[PDB]
Amino acid sequence: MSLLMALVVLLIVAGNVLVIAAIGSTQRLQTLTNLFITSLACADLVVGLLVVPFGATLVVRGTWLWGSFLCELWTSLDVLCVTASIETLCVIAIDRYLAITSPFRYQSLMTRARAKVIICTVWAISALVSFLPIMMHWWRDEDPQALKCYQDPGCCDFVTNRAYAIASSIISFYIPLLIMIFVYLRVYREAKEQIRKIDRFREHKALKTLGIIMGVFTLCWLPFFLVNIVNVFNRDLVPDWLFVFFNWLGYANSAFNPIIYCRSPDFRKAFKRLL
Amino acid sequence: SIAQARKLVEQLKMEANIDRIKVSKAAADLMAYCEAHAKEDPLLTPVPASENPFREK
Amino acid sequence: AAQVQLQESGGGLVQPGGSLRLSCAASGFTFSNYKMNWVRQAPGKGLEWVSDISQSGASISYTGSVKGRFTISRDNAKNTLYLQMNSLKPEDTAVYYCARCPAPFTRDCFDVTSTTYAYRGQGTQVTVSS
Amino acid sequence: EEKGQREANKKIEKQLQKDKQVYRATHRLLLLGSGIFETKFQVDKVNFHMFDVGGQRDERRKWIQCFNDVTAIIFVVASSSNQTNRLQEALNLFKSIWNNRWLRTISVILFLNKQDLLAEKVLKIEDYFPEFARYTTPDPRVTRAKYFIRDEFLRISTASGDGRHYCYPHFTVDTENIRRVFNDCRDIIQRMHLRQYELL
Amino acid sequence: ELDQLRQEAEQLKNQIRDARKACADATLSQITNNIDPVGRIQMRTRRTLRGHLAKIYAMHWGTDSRLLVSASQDGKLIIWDSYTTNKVHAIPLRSSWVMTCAYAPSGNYVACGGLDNICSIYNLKTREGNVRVSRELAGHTGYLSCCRFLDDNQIVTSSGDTTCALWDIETGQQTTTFTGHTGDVMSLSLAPDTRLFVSGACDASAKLWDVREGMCRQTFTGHESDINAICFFPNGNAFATGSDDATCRLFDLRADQELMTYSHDNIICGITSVSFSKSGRLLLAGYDDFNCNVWDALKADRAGVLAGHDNRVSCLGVTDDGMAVATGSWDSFLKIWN
Ligand SMILES: C[C@H](CCc1ccc(O)cc1)NCCc1ccc(O)c(O)c1
Repeated sequence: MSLLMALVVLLIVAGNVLVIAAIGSTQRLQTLTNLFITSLACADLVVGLLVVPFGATLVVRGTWLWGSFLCELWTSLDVLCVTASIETLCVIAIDRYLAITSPFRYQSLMTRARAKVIICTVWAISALVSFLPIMMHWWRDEDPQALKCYQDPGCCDFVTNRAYAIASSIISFYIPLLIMIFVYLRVYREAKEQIRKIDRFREHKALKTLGIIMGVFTLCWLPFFLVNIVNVFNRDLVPDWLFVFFNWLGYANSAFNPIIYCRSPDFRKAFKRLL
Repeated sequence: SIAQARKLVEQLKMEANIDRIKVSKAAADLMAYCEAHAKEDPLLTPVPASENPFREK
Repeated sequence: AAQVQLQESGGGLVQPGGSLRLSCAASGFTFSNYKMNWVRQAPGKGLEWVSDISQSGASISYTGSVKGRFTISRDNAKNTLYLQMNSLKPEDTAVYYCARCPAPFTRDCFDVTSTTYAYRGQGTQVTVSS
Repeated sequence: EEKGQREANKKIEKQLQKDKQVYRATHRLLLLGSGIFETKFQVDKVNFHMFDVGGQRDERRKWIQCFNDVTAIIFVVASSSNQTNRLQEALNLFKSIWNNRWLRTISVILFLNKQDLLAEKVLKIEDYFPEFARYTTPDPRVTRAKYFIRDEFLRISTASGDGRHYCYPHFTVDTENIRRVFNDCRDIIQRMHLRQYELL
Repeated sequence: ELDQLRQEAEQLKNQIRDARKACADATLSQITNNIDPVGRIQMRTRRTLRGHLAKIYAMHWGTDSRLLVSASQDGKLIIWDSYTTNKVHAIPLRSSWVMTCAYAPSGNYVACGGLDNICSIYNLKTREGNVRVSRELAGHTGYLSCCRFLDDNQIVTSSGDTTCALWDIETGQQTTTFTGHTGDVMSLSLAPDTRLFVSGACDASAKLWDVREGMCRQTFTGHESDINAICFFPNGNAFATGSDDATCRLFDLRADQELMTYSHDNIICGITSVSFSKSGRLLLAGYDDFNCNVWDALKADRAGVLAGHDNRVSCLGVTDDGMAVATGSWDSFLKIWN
């Protein structure tokens, strides 16, 4: 388990550091959509750097070792970075949606000023769903076992009440998921129409690309949020280690985004130059 | 026609009779020039930054 | 100094159905880096692109009317361009220029029939008749 | 004085922000086939500036480069045409445009005009293009000839594209022509984006 | 009897060929054998002028070495302060397909033109403080490829109609026409005396013109393709041409011979622009491969590279005083290099 967590940290950091260095080093790459890719890489980077090491210590040693304050802070930061990542994926999807479904007005609806305002709004929603409720003790439940948890310093379980779990899972995963499904269905439809006009190999290429995107995203984050929403309704259904392992699949998602969104030819050229 | 030939011949004789020094002299002259103004060329001769209007004041 | 020269030769009279071999000597450039063309002009007509051959000598293109009859060839050793013409018809009577493409190492060939193009030759005459 | 400089700079930058938002809301076209005639039209509140470069002297290899970043080149041809072979001239020109280093990402809207004049002529095309006798369609005579010319152009076109640019051939009414250029520019933009995301 | 003139030509051409072979004692590569090498040149981008929306076709400095005008086919003539990167002026041009632009040696006027076959003369220092159009020189029948001020009142221009023209601005009159080229004249260059000027065309030759007599004095041949750029050497006794054949060549005016050629097997793109340094030992050539090569104009060895553009380097320019180099490009930026 130790080596596994170590390699996961390594991959996440390495990948997102490469992406950020590339975008910020090359002029050809400083486009308007690479601002959203920068937001995504920063969220993934914070995950890999601060969130995953403490989770690794937790799984390995079996207990928390940094007092209650850092437990609350780690919880907040994990929720924040996950929300930021998934909402930045949703934003990249909406950007592509607009570019393809409104190609003439897109040069107007989208300018670097509005891009920066959208990025800021995303990070502000993340902060307002993660650090405000968790630090003001709005997230705590009222079950005596949950009390033993919130009271002992060596316990950092994610026991929450119905309200916070529902709202946080909605704002972090479910709305971004519905939006991504919607927009990429529209994009697939338009790609099919253009392929019809041009000329099966190409429809398969488009299907492969959209499948990589949505399948990686879902296979990596859907199990965790499903068990998240069921934990607050029946505590003794899903074991604990399985909840943890699903949360770790989620974290591992952040390693795959630099490969799903940064493989363009200019990106590869920049990577080769850098390395 | 004859007109173009007349112009063809007249121009080619305008350039025919002109002093044509030997190339070695032309080289010598360009060499000597680029060597004469070598200290006044700030690209060929990088000078410090307290005199360039694109680095500092 | 040097200069871009394209000197046609090998043109003369010939009987209907006869055969000739036009030989264009080239000077002033590296003959191999350039794509080469045969263009012609008949009495009271614009300039026509007839044939083209590529830097190596494999890619070849023809106008439709001389396909099966004319054969363009290149000799980078002797800097020569050749057009073999057999089964000649009277409607070939014309002046034949060898043209170059303007820029080397390119696949596009602009302006070889422009009436003023600089890298053309002065031409050779072909007269198919009695 | 630097304060005045910053003042004037801020004013100019406001103006340039306006100019920039105007420059991207308009699409520039090159019409091909006093120095330059500009045309301006608006379809669905999208503004287009077309540019007819009649006013030059028939040697295009230098000023053509001015149009490397247009949304499209509208390349007009006459399928109808001391008679020179003009269709071969148009094919050679289209081919040198399609393969020029600076026009390789530029999609060409091919207009095949005088189709009715062609249909009048075809009742003198087999001499040139001797392959017309074996051609098969993919008044059948007129249609075969017309699509044969279209396929000549499309054979030049589909050889070295690489997906970056396409040809959008139509048979040619300023109304439907304007609409067709609108739709083809929409498709060009959509394809550029869909190829950016590795969907095409 | 038409053979008499053919014989006169044949004879004259032979005499010129012989008088040009006889006055060839050695090659510049030889007497240039024992001089130092430049020492590899490493310039860095000192400034990035941003604000143009589309590719920058032309630029020109202005005799103060601080202000510079740039022409962008977005349709803008932007006058930049280079020391503070501030925009001093932004002129909306009437026609957006501008290909050349000039800055008057006095500072009061700018000039620009392109596919409109007009040279527009804009006034910079007026009573109502805003720059207006002062004049429009019409008469060319092909696109304006280059223009240069002789003074506030006179201006030379080259066109894609194979002709150059000297104009009086006050009367808007074409006081002299210069003919002889057979291809598009793409570039002109005034000598430091403004009494002569060389032009280079798409016939692969350059011609020298007397500005008052309206007569071609010498023709120069030896390139294999269009000459896109031409720049007088600092002293006026020689010039350099850059071509689509991926070479530059230095020609002498008193030898009437090609003196030097700059080329590498690696290089298979065209030369878009050239300019000398202040002393003339460095030759800066912009290329179609997005780079600018710095040639040791006396050794013909490539001395350096400027590699900070994402698209075609379209225009070079060196300051009158030699401090900075300006590169425009199709990436829609200007870069100031030292
Ligand atoms: C911080 C917390 C720790 C869970 C954990 C448990 C064991 C580990 O070894 C590693 C991590 N994970 C919660 C992630 C989360 C992210 C977003 C949400 O909306 C949400 O309800 C929960």
